[PDB]
Amino acid sequence: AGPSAVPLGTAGNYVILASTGVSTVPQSVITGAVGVSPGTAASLTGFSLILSGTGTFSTSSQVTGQLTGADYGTPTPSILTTAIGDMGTAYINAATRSGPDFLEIYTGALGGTTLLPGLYKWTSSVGASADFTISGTSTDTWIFQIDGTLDVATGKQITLVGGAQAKNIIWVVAGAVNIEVGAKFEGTILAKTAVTFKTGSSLNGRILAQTSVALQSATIVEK
Repeated sequence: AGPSAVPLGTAGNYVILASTGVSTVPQSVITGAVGVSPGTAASLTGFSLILSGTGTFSTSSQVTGQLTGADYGTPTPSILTTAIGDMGTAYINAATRSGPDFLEIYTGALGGTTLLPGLYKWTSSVGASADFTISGTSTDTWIFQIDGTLDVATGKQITLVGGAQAKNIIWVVAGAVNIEVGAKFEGTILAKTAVTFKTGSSLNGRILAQTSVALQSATIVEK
């Protein structure tokens, strides 16, 4: 049940892919690859990067995985350019889905709700002032199309139930994404505007941002 999956292409090789930068207030705990392009590795800030012996990637205590930027040795820049293209394609693919199952549901106020599989569209902002739930099987899918901002209030969380998997959840969001202190989020975020995960928040998912990503001691686990 739910919409056909959104193709991520090689953007699905990254836990965080950005264009203008990724910052961290230490200590974030990120599992998966972190890439930026056309930003250079100088736009990866707060990571205390160690350049690899091949000059093609770097490492950080904050990342289990490789970091890459547009100024690393070949073939890294070409790989990143392709991934950025794939992110842009994924955003358009997700954003242009039609025939929503749910339109303006809850006026975008998701606290206390359970979200069944489907395509959702809001012309408003969307957020959660209380914990909420995503419920479906291991093969069901969700696409959440948000024209406004997306936010989760401090300390609040999304829980997956029923078998639902974060890899099968997409948020495609035009406005800023703000995940407050200690909140916990799930799914792949396709963002056009800045994405911020504030102190001690977490994501089981992926961040594919066309501008910047700002982390504050966040736990970001690739799904």
